[PDB]
Amino acid sequence: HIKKGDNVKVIAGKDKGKEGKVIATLPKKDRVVVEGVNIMKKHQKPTQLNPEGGILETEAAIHVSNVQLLDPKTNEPTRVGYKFVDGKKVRIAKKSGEEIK
RNA sequence: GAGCUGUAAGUAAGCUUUGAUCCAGAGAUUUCCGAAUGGGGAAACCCAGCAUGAGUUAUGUCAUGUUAUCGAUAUGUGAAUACAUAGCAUAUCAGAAGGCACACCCGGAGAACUGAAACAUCUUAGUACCCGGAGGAAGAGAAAGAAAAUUCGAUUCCCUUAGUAGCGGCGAGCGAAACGGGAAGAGCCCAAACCAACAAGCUUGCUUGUUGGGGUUGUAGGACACUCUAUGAGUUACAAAGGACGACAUUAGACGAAUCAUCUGGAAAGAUGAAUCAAAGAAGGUAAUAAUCCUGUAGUCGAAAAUGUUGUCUCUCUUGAGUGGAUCCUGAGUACGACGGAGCACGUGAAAUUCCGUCGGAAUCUGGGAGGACCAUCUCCUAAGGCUAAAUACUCUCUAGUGACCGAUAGUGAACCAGUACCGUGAGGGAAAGGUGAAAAGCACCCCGGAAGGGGAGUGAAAUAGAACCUGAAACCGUGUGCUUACAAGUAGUCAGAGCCCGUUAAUGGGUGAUGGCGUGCCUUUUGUAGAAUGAACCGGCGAGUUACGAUUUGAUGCAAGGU
RNA sequence: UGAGGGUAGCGGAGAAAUUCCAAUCGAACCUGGAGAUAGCUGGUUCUCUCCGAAAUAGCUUUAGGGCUAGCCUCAAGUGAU
RNA sequence: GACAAUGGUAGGAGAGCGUUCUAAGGGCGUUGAAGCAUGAUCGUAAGGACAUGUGGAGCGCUUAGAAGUGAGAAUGCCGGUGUGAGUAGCGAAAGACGGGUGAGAAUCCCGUCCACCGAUUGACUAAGGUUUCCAGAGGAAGGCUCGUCCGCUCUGGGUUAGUCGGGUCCUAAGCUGAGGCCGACAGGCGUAGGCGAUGGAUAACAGGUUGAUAUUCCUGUACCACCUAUAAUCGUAUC
RNA sequence: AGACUCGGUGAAAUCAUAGUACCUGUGAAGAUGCAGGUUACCCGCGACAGGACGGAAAGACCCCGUGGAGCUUUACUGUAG
Ligand SMILES: [Mg+2]
Ligand SMILES: [Mg+2]
Repeated sequence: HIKKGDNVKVIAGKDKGKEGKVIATLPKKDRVVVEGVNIMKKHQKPTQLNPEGGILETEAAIHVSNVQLLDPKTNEPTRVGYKFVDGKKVRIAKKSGEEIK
């Protein structure tokens, strides 16, 4: 449904109305990671070798039914359908009709 | 069709768009113990034999291969005893054993307390235990039958007959069947009389010994006597047993319609507004309550393959009736009777029909049996050989799905890695356990401390949710404060009431109590309890007239000489 | 007195006491029939309104139990008995 | 609106509140439900609301249905907490001091003096237990107090055989048993052969060493079984 | 040696709520709790044993149950041999 490399649009969250890209999708818990969306402030272990007494800020994963794949030819995040006469499913946006990648 | 390396968190070193992980079918590997099977044993271990093979100049040491016991086909081979037979030595042999679903079924054996208000015949009960046999079901089965009509035409299971006929220290209690309505519904193979061969008789025998042909019943049917047909008919679930070609079902899987913006919020699925799809408003999750966000549902769609169910195509195999009447056949230590027991609903009773142990013991179609002792005529039926599907009883399991069923003392003993800690020499007994948050963002850094544990700062909607982690009751232990008590005899309350400190759901209010009157706790069992008669330390959970099939009366309601 | 063994519950063993057989023996322990049976004891949970008894007779393998009669209760019927 | 009735145990009759669940109609809820806590309120009784606090997502009302439908007692059953009470105990028995160690010492380690067993409270091996043994770090629990200590927790280590005790050797009591003999089934007995040491047979002794092993490891000298080369060889020798 | 004051750890049987006096009476006939009187300021610690019908074991004796069991005989009915 949603994979890494394509834009999204958060529809339901504290950081809604924000585009971005997918970083890494947890497939079992159905959670995706988008940059700049639901960022943390981790109290890191400053006895680690890397830093000197600080607070990390890495993005936190959101569930896959909070992003929605967009093709703004009519300024709209759409849903996905599947067409194939080529031996492999080419992904189709049903609300506009164009072939996306 | 892009992330994966079981719990997996944590790092390490990697693999994958030349399709990895993950899912389904089919083949490969499957150490040692176990029926244990080369011998031994205190299971999971110890000792060997004969063949081929490595190794060493050679023994020691290793790998593969086999070798249990009965049975029954075989080949030998001397039997005590000449012939020859029980013994013995070998080749083979998907032959056998044990495990179970503690369920259902059929046989062998087979109790007790209990009910009878004691108890022995009897009932509990042919039940519980135990032992043997199997099956996907098993058992019964093709009338020596029911029955009294101008009879119908195997068995099995449900409804009714009926708690009626009966049996019963005639006590307690046990308790049918046929008729009638149904679920299901097919019937067939031998033995004998006999004809033909081959090993023993001139033998007298087609009969005996073997093997093929014949032949199956009561309206009496077959040997034998005669003609008139000889290709259509098949089953391998009964009746004899050996293959292909694609239809459909199962174990992976794919597609699958339609919502946008504001208010409160940490977050929209919510209320207020406009839109839409609907053979799809079942259900679950997503930062709260979603027909339209996700996984899906109604509907279509899909098999390289391995089983499974059937259609028709082979292919195997097969004679079908009638009339006659002379002769032969139609299951023998069988049927049945006396003595002793069992079982039929029926307890030796006048006791039929059915099987067991012991002795007696038949008739042969003008025969033999039954119709509840028995006998006589009318009536149905053919005993002493065997094999048979379905309707029926179950559930350790696999897949979809339901519930006026439970919600952590509940429902399984068990939601936690349960028949596990732990108790017992042994068989055997057997509990305790669940919840951070939407997301680990699980408390960086300073400070008292040896550390625990704290208090700030920080993440978070809230840590007064910090792994003693949701809400947090009472008992019981504390710290604070308004009234009060050190001359009094108290089931601790009640009614009358000064003085003091307060100010509610606003009504002739609340807390405290100097002094006066009355007043011997609560249940349970008793003629009668303050009782020195019984029970409870306290607080919290759990903890007892229920359901079924009948009976009778009452209330309702529908019809009413008819109801159902 | 050590070590390895044998006898088992209708039964073993007993220089004999009803003695011992896994801290129990006038007949062991464990699961099953079994939720055995009990005329005998304890227990039996919400509230108000109306009426309100008996502890006697007869028979009992009966005497602290039972059945009918007596006394209470609710509804129908005769209707001053 | 008159006149009437109304103590009550066994027991008969009537009328109601409440709890979980389902069906139908209507409704509140993150501008905060259930649950819990405080209150001076309402009804003839069981019982009903409402007002602030804590709580964080589901719950009541009207009519009818169906019950695992109501707890003060059963020497009731599981869980919690008290009174007895800071009471009875602390499990035979000789300790005293100087030094270190430590946040902390009558208790731990080292030293001197003192006492106790000495046919044993000493030294080796069977039975049984199964890591306890040993060095380095620990102080929450266990130890009848304390603890720096440990038979308790974490990490890393420890058991060497031709000759000792067993097996490749033998048989007692007993056990099992090819054929066989008996028995409703299960199964009981038993001949040849097997199994079975607490017994018979059976070739190695001193000294050294580790933080933990020693007839096992290595120092010096041995011995029994087997195999291969071998020479003096004896020959129907011999097995 | 235990007890007794101090330092360390720290149980148990028992228990309806307790601010828990005596005398002669009454009473289920033996009263801390009732009636009438008399003494009695509030709270501890060491002792003793008259009472709380003191604590522990649903009397252990004796009647009762148409309860159970073991043994016994010329009780009844059976059975191994
Ligand atoms: Mg049977
Ligand atoms: Mg008293």
